[PDB]
Amino acid sequence: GPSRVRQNFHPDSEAAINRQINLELYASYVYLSMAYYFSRDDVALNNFSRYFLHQSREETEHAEKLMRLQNQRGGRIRLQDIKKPEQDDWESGLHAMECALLLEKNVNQSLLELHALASDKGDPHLCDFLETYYLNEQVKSIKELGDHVHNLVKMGAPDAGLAEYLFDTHTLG
Amino acid sequence: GPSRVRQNFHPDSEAAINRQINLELYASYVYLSMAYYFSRDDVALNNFSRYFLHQSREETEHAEKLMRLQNQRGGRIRLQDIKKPEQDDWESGLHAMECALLLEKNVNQSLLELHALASDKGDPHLCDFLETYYLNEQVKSIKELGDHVHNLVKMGAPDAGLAEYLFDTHTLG
Amino acid sequence: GPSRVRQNFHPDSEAAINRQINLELYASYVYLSMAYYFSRDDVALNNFSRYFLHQSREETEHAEKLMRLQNQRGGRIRLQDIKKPEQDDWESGLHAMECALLLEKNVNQSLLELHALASDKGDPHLCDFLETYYLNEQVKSIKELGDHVHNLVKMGAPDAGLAEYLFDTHTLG
Amino acid sequence: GPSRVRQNFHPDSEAAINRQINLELYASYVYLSMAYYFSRDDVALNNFSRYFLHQSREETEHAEKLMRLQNQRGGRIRLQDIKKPEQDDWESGLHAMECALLLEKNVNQSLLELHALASDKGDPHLCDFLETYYLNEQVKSIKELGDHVHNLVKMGAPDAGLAEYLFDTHTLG
Amino acid sequence: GPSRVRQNFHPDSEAAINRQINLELYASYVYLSMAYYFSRDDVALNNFSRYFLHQSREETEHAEKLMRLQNQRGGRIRLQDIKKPEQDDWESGLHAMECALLLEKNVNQSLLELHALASDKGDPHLCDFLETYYLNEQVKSIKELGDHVHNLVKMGAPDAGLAEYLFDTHTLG
Amino acid sequence: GPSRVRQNFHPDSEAAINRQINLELYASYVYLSMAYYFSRDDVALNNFSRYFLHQSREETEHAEKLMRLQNQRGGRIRLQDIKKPEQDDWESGLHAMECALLLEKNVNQSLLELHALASDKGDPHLCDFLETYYLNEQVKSIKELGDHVHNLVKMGAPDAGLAEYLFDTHTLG
Ligand SMILES: [Cl-]
Ligand SMILES: [Cl-]
Ligand SMILES: [Cl-]
Ligand SMILES: [Cl-]
Ligand SMILES: [Cl-]
Ligand SMILES: [Cl-]
Ligand SMILES: [Cl-]
Ligand SMILES: [Cl-]
Ligand SMILES: [Cl-]
Ligand SMILES: [Cl-]
Ligand SMILES: [Cl-]
Ligand SMILES: [Cl-]
Ligand SMILES: [Cl-]
Ligand SMILES: [Cl-]
Ligand SMILES: [Cl-]
Ligand SMILES: [Cl-]
Ligand SMILES: [Cl-]
Ligand SMILES: [Cl-]
Ligand SMILES: [Cl-]
Ligand SMILES: [Cl-]
Ligand SMILES: [Cl-]
Ligand SMILES: [Cl-]
Ligand SMILES: [Cl-]
Ligand SMILES: [Cl-]
Ligand SMILES: [Cl-]
Ligand SMILES: [Cl-]
Ligand SMILES: [Cl-]
Ligand SMILES: [Cl-]
Ligand SMILES: [Cl-]
Ligand SMILES: [Cl-]
Ligand SMILES: [Cl-]
Ligand SMILES: [Fe+2]
Ligand SMILES: [Fe+2]
Ligand SMILES: [Fe+2]
Ligand SMILES: [Fe+2]
Ligand SMILES: [Fe+2]
Ligand SMILES: [Fe+2]
Ligand SMILES: [Fe+2]
Ligand SMILES: [Fe+2]
Ligand SMILES: [Fe+2]
Ligand SMILES: [Fe+2]
Ligand SMILES: [Fe+2]
Ligand SMILES: [Fe+2]
Ligand SMILES: [Fe+2]
Ligand SMILES: [Fe+2]
Ligand SMILES: [Fe+2]
Ligand SMILES: [Fe+2]
Ligand SMILES: [Fe+2]
Ligand SMILES: [Fe+2]
Ligand SMILES: [Fe+2]
Ligand SMILES: [Fe+2]
Ligand SMILES: [Fe+2]
Ligand SMILES: [Fe+2]
Ligand SMILES: [Fe+2]
Ligand SMILES: [Fe+2]
Ligand SMILES: [Fe+2]
Ligand SMILES: [Fe+2]
Ligand SMILES: [Fe+2]
Ligand SMILES: [Fe+2]
Ligand SMILES: [Fe+2]
Ligand SMILES: [Fe+2]
Ligand SMILES: [Fe+2]
Ligand SMILES: [Fe+2]
Ligand SMILES: [Fe+2]
Ligand SMILES: [Fe+2]
Ligand SMILES: [Fe+2]
Ligand SMILES: [Fe+2]
Ligand SMILES: [Fe+2]
Ligand SMILES: [Fe+2]
Ligand SMILES: [Fe+2]
Ligand SMILES: [Fe+2]
Ligand SMILES: [Fe+2]
Ligand SMILES: [Fe+2]
Ligand SMILES: [Fe+2]
Ligand SMILES: [Fe+2]
Ligand SMILES: [Mg+2]
Ligand SMILES: [Mg+2]
Ligand SMILES: [Mg+2]
Ligand SMILES: [Mg+2]
Ligand SMILES: [Mg+2]
Ligand SMILES: [Mg+2]
Repeated sequence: GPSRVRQNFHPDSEAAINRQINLELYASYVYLSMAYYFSRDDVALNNFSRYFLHQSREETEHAEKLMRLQNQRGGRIRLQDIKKPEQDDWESGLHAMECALLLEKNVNQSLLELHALASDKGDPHLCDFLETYYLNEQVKSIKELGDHVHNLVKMGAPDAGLAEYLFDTHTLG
Repeated sequence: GPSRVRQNFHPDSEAAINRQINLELYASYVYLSMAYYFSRDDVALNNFSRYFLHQSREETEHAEKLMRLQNQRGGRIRLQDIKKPEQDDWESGLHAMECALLLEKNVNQSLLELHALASDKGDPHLCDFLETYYLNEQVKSIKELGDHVHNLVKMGAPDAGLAEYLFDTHTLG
Repeated sequence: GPSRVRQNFHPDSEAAINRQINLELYASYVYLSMAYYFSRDDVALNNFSRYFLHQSREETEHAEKLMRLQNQRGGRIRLQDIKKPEQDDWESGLHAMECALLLEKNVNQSLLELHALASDKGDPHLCDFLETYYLNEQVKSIKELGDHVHNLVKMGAPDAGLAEYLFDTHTLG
Repeated sequence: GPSRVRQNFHPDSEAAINRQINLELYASYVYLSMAYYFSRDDVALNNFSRYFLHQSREETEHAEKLMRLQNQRGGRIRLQDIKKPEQDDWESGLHAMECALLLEKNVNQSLLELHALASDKGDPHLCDFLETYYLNEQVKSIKELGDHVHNLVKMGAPDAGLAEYLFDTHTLG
Repeated sequence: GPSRVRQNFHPDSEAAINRQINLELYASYVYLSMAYYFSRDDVALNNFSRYFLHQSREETEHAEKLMRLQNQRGGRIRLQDIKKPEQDDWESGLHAMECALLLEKNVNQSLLELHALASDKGDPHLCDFLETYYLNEQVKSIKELGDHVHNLVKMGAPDAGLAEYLFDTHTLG
Repeated sequence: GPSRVRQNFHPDSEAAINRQINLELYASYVYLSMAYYFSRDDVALNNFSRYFLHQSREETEHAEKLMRLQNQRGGRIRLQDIKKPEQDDWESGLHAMECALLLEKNVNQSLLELHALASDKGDPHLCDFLETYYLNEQVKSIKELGDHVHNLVKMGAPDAGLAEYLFDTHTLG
């Protein structure tokens, strides 16, 4: 108290990073839920399942990088409960993709708020960290999900019998 | 309703598997907390950190295998909040190992209760699943942690200045 | 309207990116003009030609990266006419290098203005994009052209009979 | 004045080659526009995008070969503005293919007019150049685009939800 | 006067970069002093020596990158005397590590001040340069030294006879 | 006091070695200054820059070997400030080479004085060390610089426009 490493690291930034860690862990859990929805016997879209599982693992990596940042800067990780996702039944491939797009935009907004706080506190290391490892990746993820939503809508998902199947086998395959 | 795949799968077993999924996810989170405790600048035992991180990832795999089992048998995954661990500050290498041993025994007791329920419901597939993938692994984990606790105690942890350092560098290295 | 991907992306930034796309395409065209000046039978400096052709292709890549950014962020590309360069006859190796240096400084000033707008609009993704892919590259290009102008001046270009020839064969070779 | 290389090269041919250079650069720009239309989040047909990008680059190569011809024969390149394409929004995969077919026929007509001028001026080198590098390539391009238009029409583009998607993934993939 | 390359480069930034060059050269010299302290016959901790020598060489690289930046931006390097370190006798492995941690924090503070000046002068190229090559590296160095100080303190350095020896042979080996 | 290793090592020799360490570090700094003079945008002789940078690194190695000798013999390194070089602007390739030749002769004279002291104190180990690692290397360096000065003078440096450029590209390339 303080850490022998701590420098130019505001307590508000430390707290905001703890909040972001929880949100990335929550996102990981939402994608985990989606992954195992798509491997139900009455859904059986294995490539949607693999897509969401990969996204889940990426979110865990994002959480871990923030935990490492907390330690690097001499802050103290404070974990909270990881809330369950809003649904177990994700209804359709299109619905899951739409929910994932909304989740990614919400996480993006949180990251932009974190960056604005880091700017306000004159913490260029934290600003650079978010820019280098988070902001670019979030924009790419949002774009990819937007693309997938568009194709599924155009193809006639969820009601058109062939749309999610063909998307599963071509795009996600 | 029911699943076209469901057979000899009691609703109580389905619910018990959902409870076990939550407990494995909780264990994953406890070990994640421990991993990042050991990479604090004022702890700095990197091999303890890597040990706990590996345990965290194993618990996620255990959770996922149960989720796959739920789908295979035609049950429906129902996720709940993942409670935060009991501590962020795990005090010492020995304390963390002792807490991990207790956690593993508690998870073991839950698995034995699950096996007893599966037996009572005449579900040999579920009994076999727990025996093949869980019970053996739990006994090995408990034994390993017992071994680590013993050596740390004998070496004079946590107060002896060299004990956790030497254990970090030899056994966990 | 708006794009399902669009977030924190101001219309002024979208318009400024369209202006920058046109300027990079214009730069590509200036360097293309220079490349084919140096392969005239009455100029015949093949390494100057290859140097400018490479610069032309780089500018097209810079334009394309901005077009991709526009799509990633949910803006809409709006192309305009690519104005012809100021000259077809670039007079000499030194003159071409001096014109290229001026062009690069002018494009740099535009990029700095874009960055200032992105800052004003609180768009750290766009700020990071320009910093990562544009600002560094522009400074290196300006420095390289400054170096080439200096050596050509010192060597006695354009009037000294051996200067552009020797520069063509050593530095650009 | 004249070039020490110039021989049997009529001023009208020199001017016509400059006009053709501009038209090939214009075609390159139309295909560039189309490429980035197909990577919009609300179009998201990546293989259409890659197809048009490849066509764009080919047109630049066609422009460059004419610029090299101008220099080889001792003419002087005179560049003009590259007009923006007729649209930024290309409406659909089928519409883009139909516009590309029309563009290729228009460029073909220009090349045939160039060949007729070269014939009239008794310039067999220029006639041979167009025959060897242009006329054959144009016929193949027109045929390919005709084939793609036919399949898209037959499949029910643009309104049939699966047609452009399936064409993107099979033919252009 | 000014450099033909200079653009958006304030004289205060140029002077601040010259000051930072001197500080990095000074840090290189402090670590050089420490390296050869640890190879004294009455200290003889070869891995501490190699650790500090490596840090010395890194600081020279940091100085050189700033010198290159000065030239890239058209500023003029102005070198000053490199002051001798505060000690020749660094007392112990722990003391050296503590002095190195303080040095790194002091250099970090200078870099943050440089970044704040670059921000104030609207120099995003210089801001990006410090973020990309300096700020991240400084945080990692401070964290590593904090970790080493902690382990040496816990192990009972400097008075405990085995602590620096065991640290030399395990962590730095 | 004395070192358990010290034998036949006079205090005057120990002090003279400390003086020589400072002079080699000073030479390293002069060559560093020269290296970055040659990469200025208004000098831009990259091979002169690389030549001087290599010489700088060699001088650091010479300093380090003396520091190791001090430790080997049980003397104590005492560092002093490294004075800045006499110039930041080195005027021309020829001027830099002439200044480097003078520096090398001055360092040589210091080494000969050190050898004479070692002889006077009956220290054949120190005499052998200077002969084996220093005297030969100094003579070769002086000869190389003499050769470079001669060619630059003969070629008409610094005023002849092609001389330093051609020397940069042939001899130093
Ligand atoms: Cl702080
Ligand atoms: Cl909570
Ligand atoms: Cl800041
Ligand atoms: Cl898609
Ligand atoms: Cl849509
Ligand atoms: Cl059943
Ligand atoms: Cl709960
Ligand atoms: Cl049974
Ligand atoms: Cl053990
Ligand atoms: Cl015990
Ligand atoms: Cl040991
Ligand atoms: Cl927006
Ligand atoms: Cl216009
Ligand atoms: Cl911002
Ligand atoms: Cl140059
Ligand atoms: Cl000049
Ligand atoms: Cl003619
Ligand atoms: Cl026009
Ligand atoms: Cl003919
Ligand atoms: Cl086809
Ligand atoms: Cl048809
Ligand atoms: Cl300026
Ligand atoms: Cl001073
Ligand atoms: Cl700025
Ligand atoms: Cl450590
Ligand atoms: Cl401590
Ligand atoms: Cl003695
Ligand atoms: Cl002094
Ligand atoms: Cl002797
Ligand atoms: Cl020579
Ligand atoms: Cl001479
Ligand atoms: Fe992803
Ligand atoms: Fe990843
Ligand atoms: Fe990945
Ligand atoms: Fe994330
Ligand atoms: Fe709840
Ligand atoms: Fe995400
Ligand atoms: Fe930045
Ligand atoms: Fe394990
Ligand atoms: Fe495993
Ligand atoms: Fe394992
Ligand atoms: Fe487990
Ligand atoms: Fe709670
Ligand atoms: Fe476990
Ligand atoms: Fe059994
Ligand atoms: Fe059994
Ligand atoms: Fe370039
Ligand atoms: Fe490139
Ligand atoms: Fe390149
Ligand atoms: Fe550019
Ligand atoms: Fe005009
Ligand atoms: Fe450029
Ligand atoms: Fe920034
Ligand atoms: Fe030559
Ligand atoms: Fe083609
Ligand atoms: Fe081609
Ligand atoms: Fe091709
Ligand atoms: Fe063409
Ligand atoms: Fe127009
Ligand atoms: Fe074409
Ligand atoms: Fe380091
Ligand atoms: Fe390095
Ligand atoms: Fe390194
Ligand atoms: Fe440094
Ligand atoms: Fe002093
Ligand atoms: Fe440092
Ligand atoms: Fe950055
Ligand atoms: Fe050991
Ligand atoms: Fe040398
Ligand atoms: Fe050497
Ligand atoms: Fe060497
Ligand atoms: Fe030397
Ligand atoms: Fe002085
Ligand atoms: Fe020397
Ligand atoms: Fe000898
Ligand atoms: Mg939250
Ligand atoms: Mg429970
Ligand atoms: Mg413009
Ligand atoms: Mg036309
Ligand atoms: Mg200072
Ligand atoms: Mg001296």
